[PDB]
Amino acid sequence: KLPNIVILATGGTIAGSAATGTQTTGYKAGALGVDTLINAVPEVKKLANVKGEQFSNMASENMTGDVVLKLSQRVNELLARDDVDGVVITHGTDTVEESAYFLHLTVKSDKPVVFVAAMRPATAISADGPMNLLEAVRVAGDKQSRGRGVMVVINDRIGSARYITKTNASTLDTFRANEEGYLGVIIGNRIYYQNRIDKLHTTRSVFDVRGLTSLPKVDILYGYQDDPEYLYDAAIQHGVKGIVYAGMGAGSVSVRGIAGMRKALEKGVVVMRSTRTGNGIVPPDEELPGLVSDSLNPAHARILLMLALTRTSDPKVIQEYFHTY
Amino acid sequence: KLPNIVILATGGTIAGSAATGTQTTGYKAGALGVDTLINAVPEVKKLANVKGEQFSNMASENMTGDVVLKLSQRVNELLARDDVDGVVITHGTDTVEESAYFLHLTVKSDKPVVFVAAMRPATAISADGPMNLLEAVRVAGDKQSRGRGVMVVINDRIGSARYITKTNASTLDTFRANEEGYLGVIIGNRIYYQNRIDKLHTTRSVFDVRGLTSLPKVDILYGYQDDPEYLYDAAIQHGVKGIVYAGMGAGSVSVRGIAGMRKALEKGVVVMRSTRTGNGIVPPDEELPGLVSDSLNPAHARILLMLALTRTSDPKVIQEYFHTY
Amino acid sequence: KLPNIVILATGGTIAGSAATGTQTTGYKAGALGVDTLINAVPEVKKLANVKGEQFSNMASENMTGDVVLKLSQRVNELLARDDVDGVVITHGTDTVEESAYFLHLTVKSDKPVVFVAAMRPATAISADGPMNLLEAVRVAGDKQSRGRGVMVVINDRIGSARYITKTNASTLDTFRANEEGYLGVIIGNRIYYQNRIDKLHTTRSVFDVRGLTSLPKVDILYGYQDDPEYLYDAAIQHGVKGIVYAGMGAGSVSVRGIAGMRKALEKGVVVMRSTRTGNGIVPPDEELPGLVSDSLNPAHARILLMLALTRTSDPKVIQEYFHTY
Amino acid sequence: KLPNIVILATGGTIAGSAATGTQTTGYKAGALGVDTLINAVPEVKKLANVKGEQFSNMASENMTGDVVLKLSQRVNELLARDDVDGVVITHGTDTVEESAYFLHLTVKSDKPVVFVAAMRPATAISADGPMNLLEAVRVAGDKQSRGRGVMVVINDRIGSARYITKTNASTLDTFRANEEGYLGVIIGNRIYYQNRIDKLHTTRSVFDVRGLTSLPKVDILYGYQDDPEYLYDAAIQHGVKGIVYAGMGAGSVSVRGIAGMRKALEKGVVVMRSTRTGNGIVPPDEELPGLVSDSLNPAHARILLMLALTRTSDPKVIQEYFHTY
Repeated sequence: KLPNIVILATGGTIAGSAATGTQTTGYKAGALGVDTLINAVPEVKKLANVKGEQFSNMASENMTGDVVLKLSQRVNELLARDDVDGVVITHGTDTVEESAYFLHLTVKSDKPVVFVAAMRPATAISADGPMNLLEAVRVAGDKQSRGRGVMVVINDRIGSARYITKTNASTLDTFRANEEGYLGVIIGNRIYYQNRIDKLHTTRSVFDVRGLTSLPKVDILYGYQDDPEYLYDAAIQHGVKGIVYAGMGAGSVSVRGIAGMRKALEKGVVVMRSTRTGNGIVPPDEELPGLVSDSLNPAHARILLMLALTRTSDPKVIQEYFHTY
Repeated sequence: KLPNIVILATGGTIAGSAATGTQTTGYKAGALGVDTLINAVPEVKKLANVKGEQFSNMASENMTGDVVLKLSQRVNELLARDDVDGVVITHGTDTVEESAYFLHLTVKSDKPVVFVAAMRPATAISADGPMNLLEAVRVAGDKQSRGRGVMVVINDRIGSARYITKTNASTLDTFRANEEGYLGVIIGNRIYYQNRIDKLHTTRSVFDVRGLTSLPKVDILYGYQDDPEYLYDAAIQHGVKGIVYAGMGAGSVSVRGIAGMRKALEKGVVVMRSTRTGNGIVPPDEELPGLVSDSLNPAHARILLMLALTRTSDPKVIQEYFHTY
Repeated sequence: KLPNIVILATGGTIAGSAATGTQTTGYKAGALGVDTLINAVPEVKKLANVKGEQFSNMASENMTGDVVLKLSQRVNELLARDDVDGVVITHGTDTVEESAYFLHLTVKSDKPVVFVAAMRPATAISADGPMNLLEAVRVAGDKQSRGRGVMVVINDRIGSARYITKTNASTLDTFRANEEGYLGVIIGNRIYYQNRIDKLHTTRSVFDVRGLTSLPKVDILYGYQDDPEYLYDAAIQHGVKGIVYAGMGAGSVSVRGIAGMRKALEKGVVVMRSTRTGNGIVPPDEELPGLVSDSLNPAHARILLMLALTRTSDPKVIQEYFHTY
Repeated sequence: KLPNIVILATGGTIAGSAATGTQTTGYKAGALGVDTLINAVPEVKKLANVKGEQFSNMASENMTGDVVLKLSQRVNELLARDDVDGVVITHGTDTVEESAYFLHLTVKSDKPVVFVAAMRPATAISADGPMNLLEAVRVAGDKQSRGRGVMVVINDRIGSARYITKTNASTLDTFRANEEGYLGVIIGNRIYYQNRIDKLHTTRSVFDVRGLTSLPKVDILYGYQDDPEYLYDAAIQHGVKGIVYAGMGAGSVSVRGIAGMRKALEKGVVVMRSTRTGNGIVPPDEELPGLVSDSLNPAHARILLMLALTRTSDPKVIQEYFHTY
């Protein structure tokens, strides 16, 4: 009795095409339909009773929070059904970490939710998408995969949505969680589970988004030498509810950034200090403005802050979410 | 006879002094004088005849291009002297990669220039700065260190300014070049040189800023889901000469970012597409606006773009610099 | 109020003294007593009521299974007391992964057991041992630390005994688990727990060795081009019960190694195929002789095989241990 | 007008075949002929005028020094011809680091020598070998690739034979040089050169192995708790000329290992202390027996020690080879 798996397609390079097999840059993402992906790796049909559903077909640099919200709602609907055992979501690599972390916080099920992506288009020589998709279906259909939070499967690895990130612009092995590792790996058609994330997610999460149609506006500002105050002013003037700061080092702030953050706080904007570095802990520091992002990178911090702002604007409550989610 | 090494101090956590040995976060960077750093490691007198000079005493999140330019000019003056064999620059960790890469491009000497920094303040239990400084003096004084480009020495490693970056907010081992490795290591009081960088630098660089007192203004804008067009408008309106884009994946651009970039281009602003990921190549793509950053991360790309704009506004010339520096 | 923590000292570089602060590669491991370690970082007394006990004082390349057996027995006796909340074990770095994984399998308590070590001797400039010890006491005394399996704390990281390994001969940051990450990190005097290991250990382990005064003999043989049959013959002749093979790639075997493994199997030895590579899965392959090590590296595989052989010689039972511990 | 490249085939998983696309473990390495590999990627004919030559067809765990000698001799012959611009050598992954380093030391040419391999067989879903082979031909035919030492090309990366190693049993991204990085990368059909290795190789090497048909015998012994003296005795009795020790930590030796090494030294065996850890420097230590391996891992140390012994048994000369090659 095969597991029943929905393959929910959103686009991405995994569905991308170019004229020739040697073109691995500058191709069209989000060009092929979900059934074409399935039928390119028909071994998936040995692992599961699969059903393709075309949710969207875009390059992931164009994925937007209002669309991710709809995606989360659709996945929750699917997983409430007795005839669905898990869902695989085909997505672009550029922003999978954002979409996956959003669903990690908002899907109220222990059934597997497995994002899958590809760094080479479907037409490329040695395209990675076929094996990635096979692995993702294997993970989604395995009873041992339940209760693990949302996963991102690619290049034989299983990453937690909370930790995994695209670390390299262009390589197949780009998805890594340097300090936290992988939840598991898939080698020789077998899953090896290594870790369970020690954070709240899915069925233990407070972030209910049923019925919503919009999310709080959050922008991300970079930290660097000579960083300007005017970008703070511009964000404030355009109505942001939060600013995530991709800070120098451990969320450190220049005199110009401090002035911009104090203006934001005066206007009721929540300021969250993360890091541009790529990894590690931004620790509390009562001498600096704003909250701190724990080990969340800027992209992830923005997603959690948007969701936090659906429930509260209390900085103490938001800070505790950042230490527990 | 021993080498003659100038220790040119700019501040940083290496010169920071907290109230207790356990405080490693929330201390004051840039408090101790250069001679106090030297006198904490009097072993240095066995490696070199050292002289301290106090250039500045600031936390590196406050280092600015106008000041970095002065630092480069002062180092050029020092290295023009026959009685100086190399220079060690004590600096904060947060923006050492920016200052070091600027000097890498503008120092007109083959004599060693070694930036050194610390992740723990000088007061801390197991502070790293004492050993880092001893290692940096050993590197700067070794004849085999000549002609290597500017170096960053910390935690037993020798990094090229072009590749090294602070990858972790808070750990001792934060400086890494994941794809390019270290130029060398220092183990057991001995230097092991591994690589020479295959890029132009120092005495083979066209960038000369000895007749300047400031650099062209360049800002950095992040890429993420829902990234706003208005931050492009704000940069344009505040007189930027260049914009570096810390892009999704391989410099990929949303419909909003493309509209922003096209406005910038129409105003004569140079747009340079880098990556937020942390590593790897942004490849050319004629269907997208702007130039591409090769393997330069956003912080490094901004430094090179500022220097490029002192010489040309021809995008073909600038693009070639980004492939060769 | 404060937790009661026993510091059980075995030796190591953390207890080493050299003649100068620059000696980092020629000093003596296992020279200072436990109260000298404690009184050198007296800040531990603010985290715990600490009591030092001198178990041994040796360099860890000389640690032996018979002594590890006694260490495990003593830790079990300490943790059986109601007045002991946790134990920190000071140990050498070279074989901490072996001792720690043994206790991970044999300690019948959920109270924390934290191994700590140092890469520089106690006399070194920027010695790492003081901070590592302070961190280890913090981890051992935190209620959140219970039930995590045995831990190795060093360089601000908390590694599981099952995954952590010494990856570099000589650096402070040598302990890593590349594919599995860290259980947690210690930054700014705060613990950040990231993962729980998804394997059996401690109170859920079958490997009780209380009462033993000896262990099964298990040797490790390397795989390489031209590897010889005669080392298998020698091991058999000297009474091994098991051989761990540090194999080429995924436990792959030359014609000579296969001949040696077949002789061992003929002579009643259990053969376990691991990998020399450093990481990853050795998958089943029924066209090759012997068992497979899953993601256990050679040093860890030897420990598990030795303990397995106190309970069984059944290959199916042993193979399932390797997939679950 | 195109470069002339010989594809010299030796076997490996790149030439492997299985009965289904999902079998990625347990397959037959060295099953397919070189022209089958070429014909799978006729795109190569746009990069180069290629000619296949079948040297051998074996799994690389079975590659032996006598055969590597013949490989080096053949490559030297090919590169002496005006009508050969470079050579691509198809090889198994398990021991490519050994064969490649041997040729790095013995091929007296600046023309590119590029080893290529695959982690999945040619029949696998998302097999890596087609793109790896195209990339290797691109590298071998580019003028910019001359004088770089022997290279290993796989997974978009260009590794030096002296630094690259198989770090994972089973993943596509297994070849890494953690401390030294890659010489270059291949992205979007373009080569990005990053580093030149700062070591002696190829045209500057003293290791002349013309007329030789065999090499001095060198075995590798592991270091671990309870390591036995009798394996040294066995190696001595079997006539080894060298022993490479894959030591605990920084080549550290137990009381038993010391006794074994002193027996070996008394019989005129050269003892070379490397590390089992995976990375880094084994520093000199006059209180321990034998020589030290610098940053060479055990597999590379054995290759260099064998070749060293074709010139001398003087331990000070051999030590200097280990610091310079």
